[PDB]
Amino acid sequence: MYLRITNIVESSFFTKFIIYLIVLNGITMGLETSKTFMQSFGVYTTLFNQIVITIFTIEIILRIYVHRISFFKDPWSLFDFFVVAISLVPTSSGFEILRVLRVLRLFRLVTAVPQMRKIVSALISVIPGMLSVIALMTLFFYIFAIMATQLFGERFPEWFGTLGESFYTLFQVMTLDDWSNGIVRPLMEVYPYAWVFFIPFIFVVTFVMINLVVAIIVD
Amino acid sequence: MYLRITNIVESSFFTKFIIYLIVLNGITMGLETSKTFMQSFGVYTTLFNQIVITIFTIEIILRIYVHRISFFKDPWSLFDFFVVAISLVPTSSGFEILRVLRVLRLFRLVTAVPQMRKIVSALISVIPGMLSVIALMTLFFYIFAIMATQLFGERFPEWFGTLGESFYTLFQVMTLDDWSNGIVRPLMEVYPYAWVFFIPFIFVVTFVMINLVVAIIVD
Amino acid sequence: MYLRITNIVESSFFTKFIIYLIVLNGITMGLETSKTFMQSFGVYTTLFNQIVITIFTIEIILRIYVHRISFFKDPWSLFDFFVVAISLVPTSSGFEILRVLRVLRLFRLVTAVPQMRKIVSALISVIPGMLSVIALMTLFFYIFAIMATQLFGERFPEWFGTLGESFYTLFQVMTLDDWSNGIVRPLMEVYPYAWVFFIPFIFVVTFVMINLVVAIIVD
Amino acid sequence: MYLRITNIVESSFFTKFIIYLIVLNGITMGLETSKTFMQSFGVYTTLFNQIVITIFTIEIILRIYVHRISFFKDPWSLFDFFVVAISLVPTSSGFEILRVLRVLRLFRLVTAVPQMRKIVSALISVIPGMLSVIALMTLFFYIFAIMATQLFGERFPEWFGTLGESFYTLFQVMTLDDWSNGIVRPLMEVYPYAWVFFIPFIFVVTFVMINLVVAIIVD
Ligand SMILES: CCOC(=O)C1=C(COCCN(C)C)NC(C)=C(C(=O)OC)[C@H]1c1ccccc1Br
Ligand SMILES: [Ca+2]
Ligand SMILES: [Ca+2]
Repeated sequence: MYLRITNIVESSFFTKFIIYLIVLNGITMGLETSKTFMQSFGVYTTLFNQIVITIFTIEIILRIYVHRISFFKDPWSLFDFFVVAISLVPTSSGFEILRVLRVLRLFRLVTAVPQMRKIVSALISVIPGMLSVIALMTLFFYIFAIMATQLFGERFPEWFGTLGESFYTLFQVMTLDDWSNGIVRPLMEVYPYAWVFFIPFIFVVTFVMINLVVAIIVD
Repeated sequence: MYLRITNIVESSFFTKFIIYLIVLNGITMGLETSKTFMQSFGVYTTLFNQIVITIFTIEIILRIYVHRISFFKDPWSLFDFFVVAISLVPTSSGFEILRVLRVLRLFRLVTAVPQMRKIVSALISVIPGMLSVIALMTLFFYIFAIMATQLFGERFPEWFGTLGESFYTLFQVMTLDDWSNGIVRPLMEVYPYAWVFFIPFIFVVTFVMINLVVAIIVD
Repeated sequence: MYLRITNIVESSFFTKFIIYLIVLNGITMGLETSKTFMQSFGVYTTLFNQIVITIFTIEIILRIYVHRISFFKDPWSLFDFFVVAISLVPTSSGFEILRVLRVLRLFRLVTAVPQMRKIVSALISVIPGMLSVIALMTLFFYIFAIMATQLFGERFPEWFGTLGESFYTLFQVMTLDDWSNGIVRPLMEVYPYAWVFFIPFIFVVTFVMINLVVAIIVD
Repeated sequence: MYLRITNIVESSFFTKFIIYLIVLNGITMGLETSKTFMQSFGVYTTLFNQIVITIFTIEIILRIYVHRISFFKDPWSLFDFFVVAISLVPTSSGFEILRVLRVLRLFRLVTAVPQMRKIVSALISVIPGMLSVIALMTLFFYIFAIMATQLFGERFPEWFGTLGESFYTLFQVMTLDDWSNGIVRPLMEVYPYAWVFFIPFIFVVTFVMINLVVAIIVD
């Protein structure tokens, strides 16, 4: 009798059972940071991990039985699938980072609690309207990063030797973080006019962000 | 004597006298900071402090007789109690710290001047809307602080050794405080891809902030 | 005698004469910056400044014969008065800083050109709305300067050694300037809990400002 | 007959064709940034460029036939002209700052795509309303830059030795970047009241900026 399992997943106790579970693995993962805790009580913490990872895998499968193909247009579930799946690749071999990846699963507190999903809606939703302004700027970064690599990358490789470096550096300058005493004044000992580059650049990059914040605000 | 006391506390001179005294204690507390000045007046001051702390103690008692239970449903009045109270623990016995905490009674000039109560009130009133966006931020901070301890706490313990440290650093980075030349460039000498953590983090953190302001303005 | 002079001061020639003299002086003052120029043309422009100072003085006297009381209840005319008067104080010997206040006379470009006054006035108009907030800030900064000088002033005399210094260092923290790697991290080497003064202070100091601006928008 | 060419220029293939060319050269110019790529494909890109600068040149000529005297009244076309003109001067052997200036041609992506031109058009559009404020700021900066040179250039020539420098530092202090520990605290070692120049300065420049944004928002 299909509808019988299908009704369990939708219950208020199931989700909250899961919500109460994630909060537990999350607090677990916190204590997992304490080096003292991890070998004074480490086995319980390894155990909770396999249980919860199994239980969550069960929970996702049930919702798959229930939702069938309509599960794969729920971003939240797609997220849940990929985030639980992540926590399931075997540690042995491969990437130790995937082992760190597991904690992303703590974002399920977001996935399972309606206000957070609703908070994100305010967050995600101004983004599509910005992609155009994000397009102009990105282009600018791409153009200026290039000019910065050719003008300063020979003598200042750490900062500008490569395209990526001009980007990472320019972002920094864009965040305005220790940009003068830290990047331009040194440049200017070798290339006295480097300010004719950065000062306009900062302007454009500063100006755009400001007006971008404005168009967001009126709405 | 109920009405007789009631007419005292409510007079325009008692509060003005008490307010005047606050302005007086505040002038002395500033004065107390000079170690020269202390030698000449140290005792001289020491008593004005104990006089003012008593006069105020009288005040709190008088105001309580009039209101009984209605005194302790006034958030502004509770604060006055708690602020004068902790100034009652003796100059030792627990921590020389309480001795520094007592300066909080100058927040009484706020307490006693109505124009200020509205500004503070206007200020406090923005907060409840934020508590949803605030909570969400705390989760992201909690998740990333964990990944950060595991990723960077071994080679860079000052910055990421513990959740606390991972937190503190992240807050700093959140403030974009010397974040670039000062933290992420050093991380990258060891973990070249560390920019994949902070650059996305900085994005989320500055973005959510915008909308925290956006939602404030619009609402 | 009245109108003929009166027919002078409201005339487009008079003000414009005074305007072109500001701009010329604004240009002459740039030249005075180079030791090189001053070396071989210094006596040339030391005199030009003098004519203009006289001309501005004649100008202030005239507007007074014409206006009298009306003159000294006009803020833009009062500034001019004061910004001309200060420029009347002797350069070479005795007091040296007033010699530097002279270039303040380039602010006469603001008073004499109508689009500037309106923008300055629009700008000033914002101020009354925020004075309650501003008073609050100074009480708040003060309260904190006291706690700071006594908490940290001993091991970090430079940063908190004096009431005035703690105001200063705290003001820096509000600009978020090099605040963490630069101040709090160091403070924490000795006083691990110093983040309990500065992280809340930061949140609050950030909070109020944001609201002051939001207050401007709403106003 | 002149009519026959005119129908080619105006086609939907044409403008789309040029855009597509821009994106190739834009991808291609990222490739000129890698010396590695240059030891294999450099010969392809040194000429792929040259025919693009040829094709764009042919195209600019064409658009001049079709639009006549009205072409040099089109802001976007005028740019195309100059940004293409720059790209034609061969290789080295003059001022080779110009070889990198070639990349400004990737901004034709902006001129030729209508959403980008709007944002940009929208963005520039805020400028005319700022020009009164920019004028004021620059008069403020220029004034404070003069003063800094007379007060601080002797002992701190790197920073205030000359007007330009004084300008630069003041710009830096305005972006609030490592201003205290980086500039003013060192100043104060020799000239103790420098905080009185810089903190009011810091306020004003901060005051205007906040207030201009509010003006953007309401209008
Ligand atoms: C939210 C969890 O973060 C923490 O554990 C910390 C608290 C408790 O969290 C409070 C978070 N909030 C007040 C900022 N005090 C704050 C303030 C820290 C921090 O770096 O946050 C900016 C760290 C910390 C904890 C234990 C021992 C040392 C440290 Br150092
Ligand atoms: Ca810095
Ligand atoms: Ca900084």
